[PDB]
Amino acid sequence: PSQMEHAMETMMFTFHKFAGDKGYLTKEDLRVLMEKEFPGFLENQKDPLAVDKIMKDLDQCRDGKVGFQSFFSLIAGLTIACNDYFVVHMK
Amino acid sequence: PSQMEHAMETMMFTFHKFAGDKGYLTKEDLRVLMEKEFPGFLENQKDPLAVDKIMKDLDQCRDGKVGFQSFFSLIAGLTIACNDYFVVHMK
Amino acid sequence: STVHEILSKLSLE
Amino acid sequence: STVHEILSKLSL
Amino acid sequence: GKVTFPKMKIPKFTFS
Repeated sequence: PSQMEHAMETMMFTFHKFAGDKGYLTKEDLRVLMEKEFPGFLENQKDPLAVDKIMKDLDQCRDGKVGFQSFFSLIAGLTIACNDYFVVHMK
Repeated sequence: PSQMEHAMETMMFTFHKFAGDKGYLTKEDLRVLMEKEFPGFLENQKDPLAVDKIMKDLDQCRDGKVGFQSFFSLIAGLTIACNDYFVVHMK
Repeated sequence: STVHEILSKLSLE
Repeated sequence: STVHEILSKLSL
Repeated sequence: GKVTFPKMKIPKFTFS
């Protein structure tokens, strides 16, 4: 498998790891997930409510559930901001 | 770094590896990128213009250039379809 | 490798 | 490792 | 088994 395939499988497997058989994430799943995968990101926001800011606009419908596609829009937003950073600076 | 951070980086770097210094993808770059990164996916499209058709969907500004956000939209579409199939037949 | 397998079963449109 | 670096210089 | 290309719907983060 190519690198991208591995990347994709990883994202897919990470979602299911923290969402469980319920097949979706609650705020708390999301919060744990961010804590295990993006700890420096959270600590650089001096806000005990970052997961709440983030949960808010993932949950367009207010059902407390975040599915895979919404999960992917979170990863998309971060990776995009990292890339912008990267382009402006690191090369 | 985390599994997610690793996966994200490979997505970032894959873009840049095929976008080169110009920082975007032409339909040629896109075609090469999917040939190397998802060959089994192309090898299953009966359509020979399939790359061309993906390019048309991606190229919102119709300037022949595909940037990182568009790129991520591609990976999105692919990863979400995989996950859909995954849930139905595999989980 | 499961993504790799699933990809070869997908199509466009 | 470069993604991890950037993530820590980044905010909502 | 159909692949569509999502026009997201992306949360934004800043600096940079």
